[PDB]
Amino acid sequence: MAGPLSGLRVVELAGIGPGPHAAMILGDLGADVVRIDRPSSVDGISRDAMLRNRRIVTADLKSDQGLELALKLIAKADVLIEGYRPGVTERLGLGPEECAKVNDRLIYARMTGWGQTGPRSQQAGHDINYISLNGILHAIGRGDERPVPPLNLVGDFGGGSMFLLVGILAALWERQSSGKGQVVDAAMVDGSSVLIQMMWAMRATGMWTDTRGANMLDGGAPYYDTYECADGRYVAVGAIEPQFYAAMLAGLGLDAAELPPQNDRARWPELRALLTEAFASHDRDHWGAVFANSDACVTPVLAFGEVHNEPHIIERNTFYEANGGWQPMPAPRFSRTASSQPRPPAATIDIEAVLTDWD
Amino acid sequence: MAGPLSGLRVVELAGIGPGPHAAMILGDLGADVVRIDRPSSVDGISRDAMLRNRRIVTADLKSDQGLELALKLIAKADVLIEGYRPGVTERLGLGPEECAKVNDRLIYARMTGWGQTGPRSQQAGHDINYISLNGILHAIGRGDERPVPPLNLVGDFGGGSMFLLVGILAALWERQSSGKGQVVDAAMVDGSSVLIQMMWAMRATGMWTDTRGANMLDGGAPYYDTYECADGRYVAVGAIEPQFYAAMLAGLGLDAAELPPQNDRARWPELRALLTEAFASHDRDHWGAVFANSDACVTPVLAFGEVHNEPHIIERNTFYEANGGWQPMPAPRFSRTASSQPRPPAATIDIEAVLTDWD
Ligand SMILES: COc1ccc2ccc([C@H](C)C(=O)SCCNC(=O)CCNC(=O)[C@@H](O)C(C)(C)COP(=O)(O)OP(=O)(O)OC[C@H]3O[C@@H](n4cnc5c(N)ncnc54)[C@H](O)[C@@H]3OP(=O)(O)O)cc2c1
Ligand SMILES: COc1ccc2ccc([C@H](C)C(=O)SCCNC(=O)CCNC(=O)[C@@H](O)C(C)(C)COP(=O)(O)OP(=O)(O)OC[C@H]3O[C@@H](n4cnc5c(N)ncnc54)[C@H](O)[C@@H]3OP(=O)(O)O)cc2c1
Repeated sequence: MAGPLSGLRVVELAGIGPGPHAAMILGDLGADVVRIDRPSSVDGISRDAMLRNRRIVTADLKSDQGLELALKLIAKADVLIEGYRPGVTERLGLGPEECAKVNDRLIYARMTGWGQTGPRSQQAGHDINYISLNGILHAIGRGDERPVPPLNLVGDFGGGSMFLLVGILAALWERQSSGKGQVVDAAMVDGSSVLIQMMWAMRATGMWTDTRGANMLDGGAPYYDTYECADGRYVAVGAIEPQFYAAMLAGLGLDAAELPPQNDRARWPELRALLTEAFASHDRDHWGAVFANSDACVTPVLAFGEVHNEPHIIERNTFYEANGGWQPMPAPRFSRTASSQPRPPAATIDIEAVLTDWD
Repeated sequence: MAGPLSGLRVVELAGIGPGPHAAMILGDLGADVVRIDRPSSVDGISRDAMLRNRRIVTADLKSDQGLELALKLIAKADVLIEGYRPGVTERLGLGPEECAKVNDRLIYARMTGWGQTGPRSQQAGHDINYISLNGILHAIGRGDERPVPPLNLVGDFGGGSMFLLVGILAALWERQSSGKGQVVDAAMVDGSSVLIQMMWAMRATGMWTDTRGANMLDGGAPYYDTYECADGRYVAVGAIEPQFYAAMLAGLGLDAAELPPQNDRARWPELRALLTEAFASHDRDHWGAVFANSDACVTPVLAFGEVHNEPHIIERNTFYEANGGWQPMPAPRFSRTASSQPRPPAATIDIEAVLTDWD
């Protein structure tokens, strides 16, 4: 199995969102990932590409046999991932304490939104809920409108699965000294807060307000935002540094002497009006050509369906094809132990067959 | 130093955005993190809380002695982080090959937006540019308006720093059985693509469209969006599962028989108008009360300045007070080798001192 996590053994208690995304990435990087789903799901080969790089098995964990097979896998494995509410694994007899008895090397990885304790710890929720409580959601969107969710990118993945991965891998490093596993408690409300640590830093030194749409990086700055072009398509401008901004202005045909200063916030209305009219005078692909190879920090805003035609995407093999859709190749990349293309979702396997293969 | 990464040694070449954030999280979890900045940008103690859990040293990396001192640190370290354009460290004489001569065990971690090669590899850029190229930015915001940047959470951090971290830590795992370091190439355009793999998965199965504002998770769904309340503040609704959705409707006072089906997308505008009127009839705090302990997936949308007053935040110590104000505590959390509260930004210490300390 290709990639730097070759050798690593993972048991995933089938959940939704962050838990499977984390499991995917471990699989992506060479880990041997075994997913235990309930039989009343298992029903043909999955069409969910998030379930690549996996062996799937069936098992009623509420039964005594189910529980005991599960515990035979966990015994032989390096990592467990579960993303159920707190208390669920306990009551199945797969809690940390029960796992610690069959395998004290286990990294016991717990993926929740709210955490293991506290008033909200039993509330159902999704990404939008977890980022609503910690100030994030309120900061996303235009100022004249209600906040808009940044898909489920910030809570589920960036502040969720990815923190679970760091915890798992950090715990694996620790286990090199101590010879012992441990419990990783990854809550989306916490991960996503560390994810936005920059804003908390800026807020403390007066460089970020709580007003939505009035900061440097939320769309309030005329030089960090999207613009509509003549064809109704969009470009992105990210020209923070004065030298990049100057390069953008020159490409736009605007003399700096006619414009307000870049960071005179009081004249941002005028500046935005000027930039808006300039970008609106030609189509997206015009701007993309004008500014290619430039430090102007102007790029075309591509739709998913166009991404496969962008030279830089094609050339670095950011995507691969699988079953009527492109999918992202593993990230990040490794010089010596490269990851390989992901294996598609496979038909189910017997849990005994797995135990055999794992000795 | 507390945390699972006690005794990891990390040398950071100072840049902006993702490199510093990854360094921070390594520090947070107890790594020994030494950051080399340039003498000209450093006076007092840095007021950027992202520079917590670090020792800062200056060195003109363009001098012969700056370089020599630097290579001495790196020789004694486990990880090097650089976030410059490709070719920059090479010209300094700090490229992977120079480093591999003085320490074939080093994890050489390169944080870029566009990657190490390819047509865009020398272009300046920020978060908004990297997410414009791979379909992400186009998908974020309301349908009748231009895309809105999700701050810099998705490229810099979620698809940036966090992928650098997964790479550093996975390569440390690989090293334990190979005795060798290697190069980690973390490109924001790749990481953020894997970050959004769920949308690529859904798009392949006809469950996501490239139309903005028309999907389950982009704000198009009436049961996954924010709503304005009587007081002008917001709640988030995330009631995807029909049972949670039913619970929400009951607490709104809304008879499911009067309403269109939850997932009849052609009638979503009509459903939205009914939910809008209901949520608008009371203030945010009213709804927070009504739905506490509920699986209705309704939460108050708090601004940064209100987060310190939220019971669930306070009681889990998601934050600590520092500096000017609140900052996120380390994430994720560990049962045995627990992180400690971050150390504030250091005074710049002398690079020989460190070398003494590291032998
Ligand atoms: C509908 O389709 C899709 C598909 C994909 C989707 C992807 C993403 C999203 C959105 C953005 C999300 O936001 S993803 C984040 C959700 N939150 C959490 O993951 C945070 C922490 N967990 C929870 O809070 C969730 O569990 C919950 C909110 C989803 C609650 O769900 P429940 O259905 O109440 O499940 P519980 O976790 O509490 O209990 C699970 C029950 O199943 C039993 N048992 C598990 N495996 C079993 C097995 N193999 N055999 C037998 N039983 C099994 C457990 O024992 C337990 O049963 P009980 O408690 O009744 O004893 C949305 C998406 C939506
Ligand atoms: C202005 O204030 C803030 C503060 C905070 C900010 C936070 C976030 C952001 C936005 C959202 C971002 O998205 S952050 C991600 C940016 N992109 C990348 O990080 C991707 C990869 N790197 C790059 O592309 C960037 O380097 C660049 C786009 C910013 C390029 O800028 P350059 O300034 O040209 O820098 P280079 O990387 O090309 O080269 C740097 C030069 O510095 C020299 N030398 C470094 N350390 C030195 C030392 N100790 N001593 C002496 N010299 C040192 C190098 O040698 C190199 O020199 P040369 O000119 O010879 O090549 C924005 C934020 C903005």
